[PDB]
Amino acid sequence: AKRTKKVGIVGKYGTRYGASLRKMVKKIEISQHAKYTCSFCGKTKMKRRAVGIWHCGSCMKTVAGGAWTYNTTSAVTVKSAIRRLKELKDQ
Amino acid sequence: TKKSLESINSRLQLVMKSGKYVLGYKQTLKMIRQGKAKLVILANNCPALRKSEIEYYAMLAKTGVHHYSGNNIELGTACGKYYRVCTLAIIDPGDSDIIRSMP
Amino acid sequence: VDPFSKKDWYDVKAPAMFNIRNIGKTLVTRTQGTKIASDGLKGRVFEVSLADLQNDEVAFRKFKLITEDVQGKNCLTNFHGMDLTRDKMCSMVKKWQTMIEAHVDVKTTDGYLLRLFCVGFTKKRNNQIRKTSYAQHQQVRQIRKKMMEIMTREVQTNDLKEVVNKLIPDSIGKDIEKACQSIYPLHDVFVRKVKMLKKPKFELGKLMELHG
Amino acid sequence: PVGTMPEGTIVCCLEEKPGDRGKLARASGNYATVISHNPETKKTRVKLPSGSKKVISSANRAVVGVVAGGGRIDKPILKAGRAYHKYKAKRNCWPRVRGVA
Amino acid sequence: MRAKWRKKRMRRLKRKRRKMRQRSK
Amino acid sequence: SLGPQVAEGENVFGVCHIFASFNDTFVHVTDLSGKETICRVTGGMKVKADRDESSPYAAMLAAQDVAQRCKELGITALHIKLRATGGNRTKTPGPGAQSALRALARSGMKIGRIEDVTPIPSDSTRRKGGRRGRRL
Amino acid sequence: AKDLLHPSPEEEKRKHKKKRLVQSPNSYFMDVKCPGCYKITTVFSHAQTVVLCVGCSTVLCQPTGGKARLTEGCSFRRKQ
Amino acid sequence: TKKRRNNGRAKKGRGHVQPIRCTNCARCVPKDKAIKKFVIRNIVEAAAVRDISEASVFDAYVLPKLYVKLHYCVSCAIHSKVVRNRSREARKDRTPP
RNA sequence: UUCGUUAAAGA
RNA sequence: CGCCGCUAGAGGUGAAAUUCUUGGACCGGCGCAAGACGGACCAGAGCGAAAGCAUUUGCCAAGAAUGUUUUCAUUAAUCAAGAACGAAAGUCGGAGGUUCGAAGACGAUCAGAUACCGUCGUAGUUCCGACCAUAAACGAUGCCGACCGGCGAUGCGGCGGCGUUAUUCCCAUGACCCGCCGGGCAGCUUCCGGGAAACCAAAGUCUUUGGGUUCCGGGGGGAGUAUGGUUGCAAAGCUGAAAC
Ligand SMILES: [Mg+2]
Ligand SMILES: [Mg+2]
Ligand SMILES: [Mg+2]
Ligand SMILES: [Mg+2]
Ligand SMILES: [Mg+2]
Ligand SMILES: [Mg+2]
Ligand SMILES: [Mg+2]
Ligand SMILES: [Mg+2]
Ligand SMILES: [Mg+2]
Ligand SMILES: [Mg+2]
Ligand SMILES: [Mg+2]
Ligand SMILES: [Mg+2]
Ligand SMILES: [Mg+2]
Ligand SMILES: [Mg+2]
Ligand SMILES: [Mg+2]
Ligand SMILES: [Mg+2]
Ligand SMILES: [Mg+2]
Ligand SMILES: [Mg+2]
Ligand SMILES: [Mg+2]
Ligand SMILES: [Mg+2]
Ligand SMILES: [Zn+2]
Ligand SMILES: [Zn+2]
Repeated sequence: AKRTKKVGIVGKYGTRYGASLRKMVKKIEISQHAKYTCSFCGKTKMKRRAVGIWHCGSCMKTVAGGAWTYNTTSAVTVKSAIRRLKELKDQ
Repeated sequence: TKKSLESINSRLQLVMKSGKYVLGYKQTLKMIRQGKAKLVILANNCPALRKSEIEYYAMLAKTGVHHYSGNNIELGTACGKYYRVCTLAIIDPGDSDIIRSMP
Repeated sequence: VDPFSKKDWYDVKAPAMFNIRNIGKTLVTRTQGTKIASDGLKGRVFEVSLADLQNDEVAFRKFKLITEDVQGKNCLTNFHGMDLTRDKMCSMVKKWQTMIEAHVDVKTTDGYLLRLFCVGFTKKRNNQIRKTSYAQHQQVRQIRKKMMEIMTREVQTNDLKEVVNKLIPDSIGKDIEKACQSIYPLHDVFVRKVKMLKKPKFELGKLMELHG
Repeated sequence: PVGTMPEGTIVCCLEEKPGDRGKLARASGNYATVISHNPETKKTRVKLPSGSKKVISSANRAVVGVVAGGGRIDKPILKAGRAYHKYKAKRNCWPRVRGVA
Repeated sequence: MRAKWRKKRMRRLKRKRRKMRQRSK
Repeated sequence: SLGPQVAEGENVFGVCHIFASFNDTFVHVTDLSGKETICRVTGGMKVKADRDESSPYAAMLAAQDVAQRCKELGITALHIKLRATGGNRTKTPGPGAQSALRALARSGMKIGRIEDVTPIPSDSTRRKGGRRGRRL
Repeated sequence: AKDLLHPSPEEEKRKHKKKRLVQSPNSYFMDVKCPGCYKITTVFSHAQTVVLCVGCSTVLCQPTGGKARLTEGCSFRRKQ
Repeated sequence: TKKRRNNGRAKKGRGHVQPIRCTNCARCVPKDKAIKKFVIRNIVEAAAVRDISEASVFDAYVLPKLYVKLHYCVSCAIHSKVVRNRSREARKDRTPP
């Protein structure tokens, strides 16, 4: 049964600190509490460790990710540029 | 290359319903030791120790090796079952020619 | 004051075997103070047209030169690029044709790397009634591949002497015209620009080898 | 070292002087842009996270990539409690009283 | 007078009346 | 002094830039390198009227002054480059150049070939006028 | 007043496949005679796939949109 | 009523045409609607071509042509006399010689 | 380059 | 912006001034940095459901059309509710900020400008994530199916033609020419018929009125307003009457 229609996970905060601030904290709390697909063991056990650190459940292979998601879009752009400069004309 | 990938998926679809196959590392080990397996299929992101061990067993037993450019989730999708799989061995292809085309 | 009473005159010596080694005369401020007279002369360039370098060839296909150094009141220049005139470039662009572009970077035999272009226009065949004369764009992609392909295996195996001796009769454009007719009858394929962007070293011994 | 990498190489934790083990661009989610190499007079321009273009030597080192933990200032602190715990973790930089008051 | 600016002035009057309702419900 | 060349018969060249705008006219004699400016007289340097500094009369006066300074400094022939405000404005040349070419050819100054090196943009960067643009 | 019941054969050939009366197809079956040893192969005119002879293992019909082009000029017949 | 069947421009297949700036008033007009002509002028007026040819260096070997894509809008082109008005049976005509 | 207004009716 | 050269003015307008300059403005030559932009080629041409889409190359999936002696076998057309996109402007975060530029400040013309003209410039215009769902979103013209004139062209496939032109020479496509087929954007004429006419091969097959289906109008204002319901951060969007 759907109980909250707008606040979602932010209903633990209740009536305080503004609709816009709660709306902007909603997406990133979903991002920090969502389980991500592990790229190594193929499971969905990426549990959030401390900030910047992501930790898969099985196979214990700790990865250094973003502060709120698993891959920052800027970080993916940096990785694409680094591999492009890698295979660009052999350094 | 997409013709080759769709060919590999179609051959796996044929082996799924017509051929005889085993699933998983501990079940492919018995086949690669008994020599019943002819072709083995590795995932992209299987761990490198298990990958090197299966490659070493296959080049001892004269068994074709095929790497699968894809996560084990879509390798399980390609073999048509809802779980995931990292290692396959086609011990008897029914109507396919994976053991004929690639080696 | 009268600074032109103080200003000095040099004359420009072109590199070898165009036809001659004369371009013109330039003004030098003086060798007064800390600023030596050979300082700005190394940076001075030239944009010279033809009918004075190629022994009565076409008036377009201009050449870009740069003064390498000066040696005994004779400022010596060297190749830096090559352009075409504005009236020729804006001319032969008909409203009912297909304009095909090409551009490619290539390294020479020595440490020079040049970026050379290519322009192509379609041709109404003799006794043609249809006024459009377009292409199916796959011939356009194929001829972009072909014109990018030809210039690489000319200029990759040949340094500045051979590529300027190939740009003297436009052997590259005639070779594209030769290898072009099986795809489409394209009309007046030129290069339209080739400019330098990398330079290895001064190398006055290589400059003397450029002379002879 | 920055003399090996080409231009546009996005690095972090680079050195001011060669051999002081990482000084510039060390906070979370920051990087530097390597441009304008020089064969003679061994220098290299780097665009810092502040936007300053610093000329450094060509022998100092830098780990290739960006610092993990990016986006840390995306979430509002949203209450005084998390700010108190953050500053209790860092240092007593928080007797922030208004100078007019 | 244009129908455009007639609609826009009735729109501004609508905004003023909505603010008046929110001021004194 | 006499200049660079004694016993004439060989032309000493100069690049003459003509920047013909709809409010002023620039005639600018330079050497072949492009750095050493020989002479430069505008329309406002010859006509007091700011409304008439773009006139062909102003072009004739400025070009006669430039040709006199070039004959004093001792250069014979001129290659001519022509341009206007071509960045985003009208690419057509102004009214001054059509008479400035005449006033260079009249008082000496043997002309070589003339090229229209006008700054042509590639792909029409943002125009000053606006949506509906200039209105009277 | 056009004779629709008895039209001209040239007009019925120049009309479209299905627009005309009998709606006969414009395809046929041709008898490719490969010069290898003996084999004559019946093949559809608008052959969508490659055609491999069982004796010489060569491609007789290249796949082409429209109708299939051939190899070096083997003969054919019309069986209608 | 309909004054034109073409509604001014030539957009009949597509639905959006790029606005290209006018020359005089610099108003953005779609390029199938604006008056787009092509002027090939001589770089010297013929009243001074003969003077430059007599006072030139080369012996009549160079004659450059100035090419301009003249691009008016239909609000200033009528004032600039190019696209003057015609009658109801005269709007259907084509290019004059 | 700019130049404002003239109602009700009266065929 | 940094070097080099020359010199008194250089933008700007119908006209001048506000602006920058002997501290070197503007102009030329070289180099650097920034972001926006893809002309000419560009057409009563193409694609896409529309809005829209134009530098090269690679990758990813998608689709019309065509040729189908291919396959399934009525699986179909339109659609209350509901749902996906949806120009530009506008709103919420993040990076920068070239040009233009709402508001704003001035310099002018007029009796009066706070406007049209000029100078500077904020939000925005750019990109990545979210919202809004509006336009002269136009062909002011619902979709599907058939019929009723001709002509000349164009784009895409298919077919035929000891014609011409390119390779080295049969050989296969390339380029042009002639004709046909299908569907597509279009054009000229017509007493085919309609309509009040403009005009329309559809706006025809309608008093000789009926192929199927959806949405909407009932004199002009009030008024797309008030009041309710609902969506939205808000601007506002959807539904939307009465008195007179
Ligand atoms: Mg912030
Ligand atoms: Mg504070
Ligand atoms: Mg306080
Ligand atoms: Mg107190
Ligand atoms: Mg209005
Ligand atoms: Mg109160
Ligand atoms: Mg009217
Ligand atoms: Mg539209
Ligand atoms: Mg009256
Ligand atoms: Mg400059
Ligand atoms: Mg928008
Ligand atoms: Mg705010
Ligand atoms: Mg913003
Ligand atoms: Mg105002
Ligand atoms: Mg303004
Ligand atoms: Mg401005
Ligand atoms: Mg509407
Ligand atoms: Mg509808
Ligand atoms: Mg065709
Ligand atoms: Mg082909
Ligand atoms: Zn894991
Ligand atoms: Zn205009």
